[PDB]
Amino acid sequence: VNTALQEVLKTALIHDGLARGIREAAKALDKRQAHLCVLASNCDEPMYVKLVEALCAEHQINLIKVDDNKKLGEWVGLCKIDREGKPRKVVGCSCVVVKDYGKESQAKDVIEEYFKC
Amino acid sequence: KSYTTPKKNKHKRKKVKLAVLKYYKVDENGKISRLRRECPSDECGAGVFMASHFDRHYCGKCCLTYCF
Ligand SMILES: [Zn+2]
Repeated sequence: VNTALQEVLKTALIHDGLARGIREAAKALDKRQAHLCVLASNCDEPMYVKLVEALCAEHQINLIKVDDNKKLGEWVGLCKIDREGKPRKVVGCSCVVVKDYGKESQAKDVIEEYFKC
Repeated sequence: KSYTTPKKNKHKRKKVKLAVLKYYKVDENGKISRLRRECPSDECGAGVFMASHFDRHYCGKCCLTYCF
C-alpha cells in the first residue's frame, strides 16, 4: 500500500488536492470535508501524539501509520529541489488532509476497497 | 546607522509554542470541547476562532467586534 500512498500523494501534488498544515487539517475537519488522513505515530513528541489522534479519529477517517516524521516529509516534498541527489532541508511533517478531487485512476479503487473494510 | 532620534522597533511577533494544545480540550471521551467563540461570518470558515481578550472577543481578518 506504500505505492498506493505514493500515487495518491503524487495525484494530490498534481491536482492540488493537498492542504499541508495541521491547523489547515483542523479547519478541514471542522468544515466537514476530510476524506483521507495520514498519521504519524511513535515519533519524538511528548504531548503532540495525544492531540493528533484526538483531533484525527473523529468520524469517517482512514488510518495510515508512519513510523518517522521526516520520512513522510521527504515523501510529500516540502523542499523538493535538487533531484540529482537529495532534498536539502525538509522538516518532518505529521498530519495532512488529502482533499483530492481526482478519482479516476488505477490504484484509487484498490485503496478505497482496502479502506472500506 | 545610529541616528540622534530614537526609533521604536517593529512589531516582532513572539513565537508561541504548542498552540494546538490550546484550541480544544481533550477528555476520556472522544467528543471535543472548544474553548473559543466561533466567527459566523461568511468570509472566514467555521474552523477559525476569536481572539482572547479580557472584556470581549475579536474576530480575525473580518475585524468585527461583537458585544454582549
Ligand atoms: Zn470572521
